[PDB]
Amino acid sequence: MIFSVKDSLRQAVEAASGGLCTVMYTKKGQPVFLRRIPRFNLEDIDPSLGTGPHPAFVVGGEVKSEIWIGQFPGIVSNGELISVPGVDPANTINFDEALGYARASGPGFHLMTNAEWAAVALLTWKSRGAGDDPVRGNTQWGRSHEAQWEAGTRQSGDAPGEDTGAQGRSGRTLTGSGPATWRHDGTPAGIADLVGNVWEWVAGLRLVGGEIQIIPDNDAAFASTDMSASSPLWKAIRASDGALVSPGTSGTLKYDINPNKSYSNDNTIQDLGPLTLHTTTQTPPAGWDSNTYQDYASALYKDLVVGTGITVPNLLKVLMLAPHTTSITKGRLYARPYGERLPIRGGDWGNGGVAGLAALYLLNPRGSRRWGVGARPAFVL
Ligand SMILES: [Ca+2]
Ligand SMILES: [Ca+2]
Repeated sequence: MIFSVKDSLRQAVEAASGGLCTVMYTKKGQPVFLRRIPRFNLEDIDPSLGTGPHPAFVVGGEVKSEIWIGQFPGIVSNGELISVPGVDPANTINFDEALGYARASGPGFHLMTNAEWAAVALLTWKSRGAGDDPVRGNTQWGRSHEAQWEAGTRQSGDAPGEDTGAQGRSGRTLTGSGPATWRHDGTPAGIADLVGNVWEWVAGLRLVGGEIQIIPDNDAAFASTDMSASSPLWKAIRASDGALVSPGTSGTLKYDINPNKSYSNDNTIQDLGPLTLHTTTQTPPAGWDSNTYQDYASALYKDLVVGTGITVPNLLKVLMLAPHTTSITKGRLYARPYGERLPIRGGDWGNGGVAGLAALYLLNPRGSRRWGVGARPAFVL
C-alpha cells in the first residue's frame, strides 16, 4: 500500500482548495488543516508603510516563501493544539498553556503570532478592496451582528442570537460552520473564524505597565524563544524613529488612558477615555499590578488617539498596533497600562462591532483563562 487514509485526506483538502490549503500531521499524527499565505512586501499594501517583506515572513533572519495559518480555531486534542473543522473551539486556557500546546505538535508548529495575524489582516484588507474590514463572523451568540441570517452551529445547541450567558451556556460555534463570508477571503478556502467565535491568544506582543513590547519580526515562531515575563528577548519601540530598543528606555511608545481623564481608585471599573498612544504613562494608584482588574482605556481602532508630538512609526501600523486608514469601522482596542498584559485578538460571540480583524484586547495577564478566549496553531517551513 502506497495509500494512507491520512494522506488521502490531505490530497482531498488540497484538491478542493485549489492547492491553497493542506493537512499536515503532528508528532502524534493528528490533523492540522492549514492555509498558505504567500509572502508579500509592505509596498503592496500601501507604499507609505515602508519597504521589504512583511515581518510575518522573516524568521531568524531568513525570508520565507510563505506561511501556514491554521484554517480554524485551535482545539486541544490529547496534548496538541490542532486545527480542524466542525469542533468546539479551544477555550479556558491561558497564554502559556496555548503557547505550549501549540508547540507540542512538533518542529514548525507554533502559537499563531501577532506578526502573522498582522500579515493576514493587512493582506485581507488590501486584497478585498482596501476599504473596510472585509470579514464577518460569530459576533452575536452564533450569528453575525451585521448579518442575522449568517450563523454557525452553536456548541451549546441553542439558537443563534440567544443570549444564554446567565444559564452558563456559551455562544461558541463549531469551527468553520459559518458561511464563507466568515473566512478571510470570502471563499471556502479561507481562514475561518478569525473574527468572532472566540478571542485568540497571539505571540510576539506584550504590555508592561503600558509600554508596548514585541518579539522582533516573526521570531515568535521558534519553539525556543523565551516569551515568559523575564525574557531578554522583548523589545520596545522608540516613537521618534521607531527603532527597537531596550525596555525602560526614554522615548518608548505606550498605551495610556486619556490625558483628559485620571485613575479612580474606587474599586470600580471605568473605561478611561479614548485610548492614547504617546511616550508616557499616567502613574496608577499604588499597588496596582498584573493581578489588578480595574480601570482601563479603549477606543475603536480607527479612533486611537495619537499623542500631540508623536508620529506613529510604520512598524506599529504593520503589526496592527496603530491604524493606517480609518476606513476600518470595527474592531476595538483595549489596554491596561499597569502590570503585564498578553494580547488576544479577533473578538468573540458576545462582542459586536468590537470584534473584527483589528480587535485587540490587552486587559488580561498571561494567567487569565476565559470561556471566550482560545488559540490557533500556525506553521512555517
Ligand atoms: Ca476569533
Ligand atoms: Ca476605578
